[PDB]
Amino acid sequence: RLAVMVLRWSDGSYLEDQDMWRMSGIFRDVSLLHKPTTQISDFHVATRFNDDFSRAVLEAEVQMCGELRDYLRVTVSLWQGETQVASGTAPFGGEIIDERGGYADRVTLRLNVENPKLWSAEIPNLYRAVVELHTADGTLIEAEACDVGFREVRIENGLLLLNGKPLLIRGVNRHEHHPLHGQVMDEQTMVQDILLMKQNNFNAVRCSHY
Amino acid sequence: PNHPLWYTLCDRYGLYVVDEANIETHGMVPMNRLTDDPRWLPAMSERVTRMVQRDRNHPSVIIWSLGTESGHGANHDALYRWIKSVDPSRPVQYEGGGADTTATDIICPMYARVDEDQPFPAVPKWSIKKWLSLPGETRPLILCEYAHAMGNSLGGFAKYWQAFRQYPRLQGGFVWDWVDQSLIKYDENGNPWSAYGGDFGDTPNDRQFCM
Ligand SMILES: O=C1O[C@H](CO)[C@H](O)[C@H](O)[C@H]1O
Ligand SMILES: [Mg+2]
Ligand code: NA
Ligand code: NA
Repeated sequence: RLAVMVLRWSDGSYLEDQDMWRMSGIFRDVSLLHKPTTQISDFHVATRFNDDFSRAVLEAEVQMCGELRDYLRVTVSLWQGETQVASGTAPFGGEIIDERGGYADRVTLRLNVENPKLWSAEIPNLYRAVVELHTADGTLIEAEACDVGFREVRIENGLLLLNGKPLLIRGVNRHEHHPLHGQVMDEQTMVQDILLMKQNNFNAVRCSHY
Repeated sequence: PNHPLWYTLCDRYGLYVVDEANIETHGMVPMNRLTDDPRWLPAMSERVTRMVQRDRNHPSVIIWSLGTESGHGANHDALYRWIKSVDPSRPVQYEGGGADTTATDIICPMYARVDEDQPFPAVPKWSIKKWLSLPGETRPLILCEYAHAMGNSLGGFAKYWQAFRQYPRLQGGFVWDWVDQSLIKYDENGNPWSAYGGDFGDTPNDRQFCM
């Protein structure tokens, strides 16, 4: 049995003065997650590019919790559909960063990707990154994963560039609102919004204000 | 460069002066044919250097100009730098080659409009409001020529001044121009009349475009 005492007002409310209905409760999903003792505790995916975007390096920093051991490995593999495009494997232990050494509980994998299919609101090309925590001879402990979009966002010479091209933002602010359910969001409503937005030539959204 | 008394009068009565080298090669094809040619660098240099040597002590002179309508050649870049080195006290401007070249401290277009772009190939005339904020652009904009006052004209003049006042980096311009270049001729009774191009049997000519 879980007991959850939810307060409508807190010192948190002082930072939550959005122009919207003021409601309260357990308004988003509740879940149980089982992780092993030795686990992936964090991972960051970065994609960097050469000048014309014909080559990318996918960089993936992975952190573990649990007992540190020499037989531990991480494999990050990158998939386009059912095709594995790139893969890297390394033991834990980052590069030296200061006088006290490095992160023994971290590893960075770097995968080369030639002619990456680039992500944009026009063509949302995605790859699949799978992060496997495993033993040296390939016994899986656990896997995490995310969708990867190869794209560079940068400001140069006063312009916001996506993949080297100046954006024109056809944006809208969107609160999480439902006339019956209040501030509870469901997939159907979210999909309905995205469809209507794209059908009406929007390419961007602001999470106003949370 | 003007008659030397002009600068004395500007010093004393108080007018800001753009002193301009006697260099215009407008009729060349392309416009920079001579000014990009190192063979014409000595002749161009004397027109710049001897102006500076003559007029550099006049307080009314606040800006040097490399000339007008001669495109943008390497010779302009050399002479821009010569002035910057010899007289750091005054900005250098020059319009040729698109009004915003490496040979000018000031974006100095001719007849660029307030709101409307004129996107000519190579040398576009942007809306002056748009020109200021082109990616990487930081310089002030002062039209070296605007509001062409030919005949019944100066329509839209107020539009320039509203923009000059609203935008800090739009710091004004020089109207084209002060005085009709008409000449006096006389009829059979000795009555004087105002003449323009062609009236002296001069041909080819550009008619009333001198006024
Ligand atoms: O500036 C704003 O104006 C809107 C008025 O409807 C609304 O209050 C937004 O949350 C706020 O950011
Ligand atoms: Mg507000
Ligand atoms: Na101004
Ligand atoms: Na004229």
